[PDB]
Amino acid sequence: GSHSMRYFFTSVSRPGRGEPRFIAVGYVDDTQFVRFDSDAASQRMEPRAPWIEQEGPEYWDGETRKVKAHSQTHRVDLGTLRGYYNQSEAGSHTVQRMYGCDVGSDWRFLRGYHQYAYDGKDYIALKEDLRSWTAADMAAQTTKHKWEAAHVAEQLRAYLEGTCVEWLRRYLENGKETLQRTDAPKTHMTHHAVSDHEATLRCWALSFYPAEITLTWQRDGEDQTQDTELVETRPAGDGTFQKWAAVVVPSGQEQRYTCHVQHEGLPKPLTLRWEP
Amino acid sequence: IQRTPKIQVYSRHPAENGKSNFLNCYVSGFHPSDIEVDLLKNGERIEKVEHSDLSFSKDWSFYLLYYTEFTPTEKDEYACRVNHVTLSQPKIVKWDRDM
Amino acid sequence: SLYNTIATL
Repeated sequence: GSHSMRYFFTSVSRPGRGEPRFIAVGYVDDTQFVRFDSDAASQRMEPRAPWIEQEGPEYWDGETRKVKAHSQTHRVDLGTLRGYYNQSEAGSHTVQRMYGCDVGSDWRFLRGYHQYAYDGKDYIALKEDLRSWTAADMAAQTTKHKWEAAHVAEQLRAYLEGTCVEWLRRYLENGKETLQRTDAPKTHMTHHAVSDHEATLRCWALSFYPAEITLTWQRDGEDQTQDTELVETRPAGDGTFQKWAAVVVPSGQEQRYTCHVQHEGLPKPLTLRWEP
Repeated sequence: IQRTPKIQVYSRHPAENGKSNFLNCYVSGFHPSDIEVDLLKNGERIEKVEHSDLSFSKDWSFYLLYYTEFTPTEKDEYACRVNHVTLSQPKIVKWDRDM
Repeated sequence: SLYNTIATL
């Protein structure tokens, strides 16, 4: 199937004393593989998956060098933005940045992206074409004009279409036994009596990867959303994911209801029905 | 500019009394990122709790997983306690094994 | 691998 590499960066200013907190995380698909935390002892980019541990010292030295450069960019950006928005030195503010690349089923470049936010709102982002910028306000508009004249999009596009994809393909191969494996959801249904006359059926999907999944309830072969509840997909902590969907039904009518599970790891969607 | 956390408290594996497991508190949808999350056993903070590295969703809101090993029993009550600038008091969500 | 030439604001 298709694959992505993404890096996420967060910097939070700390007015009372010292420098911003900076946290960077790298993912392949839904697997974290690297991290940097300004509060941690190593002051290095660190491995978070076994398949990245084989990279040699040149790699770790380079990633550490780059990630520190990102940290210092975010530190000056916080100051630039405080000035652009006429804010005082007293309050904490946040920058967030995400970038990376998607490949399709055949490993060719599909999409790239680079987005930046201030205080949890859009600031500036590269357009899908990787050629121009979407600026949310007049501060970001001044950023856009500067970055246009300096050819910032062009240099980012070359990374996103080129070296980003190349590294993604390298990681997919090195990590193949997990990164190129789908884990289909392990599914079951529970039943609970809610009153004398009603019951709750809950359809569980467990231990799946990747995270993307769809759970839907049908009654008499038609989709039902009334009297349902669907929890957001949550990490199990072992690299897989979990989700459930529940429906309240008249006691005795459980057989009319079916839970439908769609996932990349299933050749065909599953249908579950209450059978005890 | 402020978004309150969503909270789910759950075990890694289907819980069986007396068998070692992991207790998870998944906090998501919040901004800004500073947040206090504790796991509690019978009202008391568990010391050996770890968490995931801060990341965020498309809407820029943050998410974190907090977790610890634990061994459920019939009588021990577990919970997650969350404080955040959007909450006037810490919010306690109890662990329910069917959820 | 990280991008090598991030531009500041």
